[PDB]
Amino acid sequence: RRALERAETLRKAAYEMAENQHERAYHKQSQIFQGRFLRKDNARCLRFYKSIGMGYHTPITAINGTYIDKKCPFTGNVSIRGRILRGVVHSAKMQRSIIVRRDYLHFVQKYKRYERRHKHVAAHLSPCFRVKEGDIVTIGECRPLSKTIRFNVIKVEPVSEAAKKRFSPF
Amino acid sequence: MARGVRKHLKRLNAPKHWLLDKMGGIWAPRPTNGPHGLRECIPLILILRNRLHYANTYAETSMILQDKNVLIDGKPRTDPTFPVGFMDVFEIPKVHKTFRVLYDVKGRFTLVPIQSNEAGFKLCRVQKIFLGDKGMPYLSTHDARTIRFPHPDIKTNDTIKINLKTGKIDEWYKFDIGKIVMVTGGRNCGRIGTIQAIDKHMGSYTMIRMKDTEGTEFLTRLCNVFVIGNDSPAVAIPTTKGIRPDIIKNRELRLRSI
Amino acid sequence: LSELEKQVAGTLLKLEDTLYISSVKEIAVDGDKKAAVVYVPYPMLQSFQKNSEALILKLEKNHSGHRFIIVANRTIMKNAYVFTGKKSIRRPRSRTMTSVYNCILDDICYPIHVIGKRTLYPAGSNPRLQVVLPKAVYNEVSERTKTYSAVYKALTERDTEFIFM
Amino acid sequence: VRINVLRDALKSICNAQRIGKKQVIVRPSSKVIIEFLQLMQKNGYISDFAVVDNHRSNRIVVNLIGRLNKAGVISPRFDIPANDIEKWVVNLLPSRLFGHIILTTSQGIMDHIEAQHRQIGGKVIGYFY
Amino acid sequence: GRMHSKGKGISRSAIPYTRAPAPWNKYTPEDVCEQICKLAKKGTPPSRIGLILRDQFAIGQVKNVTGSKIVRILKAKGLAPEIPEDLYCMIKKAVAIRKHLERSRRDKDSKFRLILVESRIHRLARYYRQARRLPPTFRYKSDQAAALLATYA
RNA sequence: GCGCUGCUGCAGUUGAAACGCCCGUAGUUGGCCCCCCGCCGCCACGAGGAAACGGGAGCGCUCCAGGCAGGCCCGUUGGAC
Ligand SMILES: [Mg+2]
Ligand SMILES: [Mg+2]
Ligand SMILES: [Mg+2]
Repeated sequence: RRALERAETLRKAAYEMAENQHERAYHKQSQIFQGRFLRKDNARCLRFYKSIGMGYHTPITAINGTYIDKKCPFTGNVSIRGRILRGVVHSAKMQRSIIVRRDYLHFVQKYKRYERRHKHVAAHLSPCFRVKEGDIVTIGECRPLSKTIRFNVIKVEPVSEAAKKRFSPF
Repeated sequence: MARGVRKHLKRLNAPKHWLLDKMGGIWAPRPTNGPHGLRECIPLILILRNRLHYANTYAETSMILQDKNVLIDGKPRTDPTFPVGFMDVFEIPKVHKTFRVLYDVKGRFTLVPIQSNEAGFKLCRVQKIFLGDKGMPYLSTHDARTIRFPHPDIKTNDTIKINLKTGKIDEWYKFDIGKIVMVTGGRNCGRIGTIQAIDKHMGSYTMIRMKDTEGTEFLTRLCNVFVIGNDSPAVAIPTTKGIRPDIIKNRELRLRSI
Repeated sequence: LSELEKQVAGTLLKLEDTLYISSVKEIAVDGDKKAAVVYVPYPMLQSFQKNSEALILKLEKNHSGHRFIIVANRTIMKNAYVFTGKKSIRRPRSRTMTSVYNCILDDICYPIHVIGKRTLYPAGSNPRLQVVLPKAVYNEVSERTKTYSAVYKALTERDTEFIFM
Repeated sequence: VRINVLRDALKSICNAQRIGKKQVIVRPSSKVIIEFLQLMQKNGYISDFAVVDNHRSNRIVVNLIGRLNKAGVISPRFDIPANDIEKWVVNLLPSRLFGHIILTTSQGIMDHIEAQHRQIGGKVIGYFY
Repeated sequence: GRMHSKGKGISRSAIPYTRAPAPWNKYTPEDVCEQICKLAKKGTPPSRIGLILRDQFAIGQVKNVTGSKIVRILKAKGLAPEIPEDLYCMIKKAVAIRKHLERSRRDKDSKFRLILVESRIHRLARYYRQARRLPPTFRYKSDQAAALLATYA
């Protein structure tokens, strides 16, 4: 029965999503062929998803979701390749994007001491994640998505609002 | 930025292992594209002039080659800059000299004289399996050779035996623990040993752990590990069994030789 | 399942005119006299401790040949945190090595309170600890300091010696 | 506020020795102090000491026998390469024959001679002679 | 008197080495446990509760008997106040200074003291906001301090 | 030279130099304790990646500045690291 319930939520979404006349164009997932939604039986899968790998797991939200995002790594058409890093959220005012702060250390030989530095890194945040400031995120490298963006979020641990900011290299 | 490819090569910028004199001149031979790459090959002229000494200058090498006095993998070559690589076949019937090009312990090219029983085949490393036109499977080797319709049992990184006259696979040695290998890249070029362990890191290189015949252990990445048989080399190898001595022993040997 | 538990339990039933013990361990001393420890379950320690002195004396008189000591059994965990990969589990502080040993020391001789501990570091001799006890009591516990030291060494590899102040 | 307990302990010890006393008290009872004192005792500078418990930063008592001339700490723990020790030795100690430099390593607290033998390095705690 | 002054005395209390109860103790933790409730039901701060227990009932330390502190007991019984007592008393002193100042506005020592008290309040409130002992939304403001005092008291 | 730019390693009562005093954010610095789990730094080893220069093994350009030669019965002569 579980499959039948899922299709109705998926099938229903594509309707009022069409009645959302404000949108210039009908947003759709490329892989699927529009027309399956007319099949009364659950003879075809209505949604597409993949496995990122590297030991990561596809969130249930993407599988049971109803959104469209070409740049999402699970439901879109982009791949994760290269370096995987960790950081904290600095800003989240953008539509589907954030700014990640990274902490490291620099060594000065003359004084035999260190300095604390920081950098700002922009990432694309899929609708499958809920993130606020100070959370810890894992980002994976991808192809250029914009002028300053080459990373996409794949994981995020939660944090509490009250927590004295602490220099956190990762 | 140069508007095109590079056709020269300064002597001071040449690879170290070619052993070219600093005062020889400003220029050095530039190998041409072929079976092997620039940093994994050596030109013919260097072998034929700076080692065997059968020639004293560029011109003599030109005449010798254009007269068709050298065979490479059963095929005469007339380019002085033709690249010679690893596990190749060198034949000069005029003086009945047959050599297979291998690596010494110190990390330089050498000529191993051989017999007529085993000069009809060469060993090659397979590192790419792909679908070509019409979907027909293919494979490639370290010497830029393609074979159509291989056996499904053959996988990547394996080693292949092929006749010189005909590029038809005879036997293939698998890549597995407990097999003799020859290192062909980096700090450990020329060392012979047997595999002990294999550790893989996702998305990056794969490291191989081997033990020499005398118990020495060393490591390297999978991109420069070559299989040469099952527990025993299939081919004849230099006098020493792939043992890299320490500095003390080399100094002692030099003193003895002096 | 040992012979000693049977007769000590018989004595137990002969005292009142409910409470049971987990196990028993006996250890010898330099003299032929041994000492027997009773591994009481942790929750019932206090109930056994209301008048433990009377019970130990009556047990000593009933069955001679070795001294009877009563102590609880505490567990020791060897990792502050646990990394299951999902959530990290904190070990409670009561299950550390140091707390258990100190509690054992206090329990070995509860009726007489310890007024101080000191560890000495000789030049070469293995470092050792000496405790401090009231002068109000001495001959009561003077004859049984060797057994206390022996049992402390047996349970805890650490050694000790006793003094009075 | 109090920060480096070891520095205060060493300064008190040196001041007491200067007027030739025999027994001293040191409020902190840290493990690092204990290992420092153990090394001093084994090398033969301070003989015996005891730790006095109180549930509130135990106190420690030590005995003196002369011999010791100086002892200090290095406030920011540098990193000492296994092969870069002769420079510090020459800069800090009076002679290469005697003296002990304390380094904390992954193998525990030891002296510069021991680490030189094992060809490993670490961080520096202090010195005495 | 160090954080916002120059003096440095050392008047403190030194609790005993031994954690055991007195040999004349005749109370099981229950008797003390309900006594706390009765005093709590009368709007008594924990410190006064401890003084009352020590004086009338001759109990030097509660932890030695019940194995727990007073505020932990109150919280387990769901009677602990929402604002910790020290911050509340700080706010009381601030309010009293503010009222005395509104009465007359030529005294400057009072303004100096008020500045110090507000600084201390802000520091402590930040610390309590961390550790999740107070809501993040909690904020101390000069103009509506008395309301938060009375409503939460 | 210069410990007259002072990380190692300057001076600050009187020679030049402690803000008139308090609060206070960024910043820097933070007592003691858990015997083994994860993470950061840290130390050691290793891979990988240009030579020349520099260090350095051997060779009597008549020595040397240099060069990688050279002898006969040469480690596969050597040019290691
Ligand atoms: Mg201050
Ligand atoms: Mg003070
Ligand atoms: Mg002046």
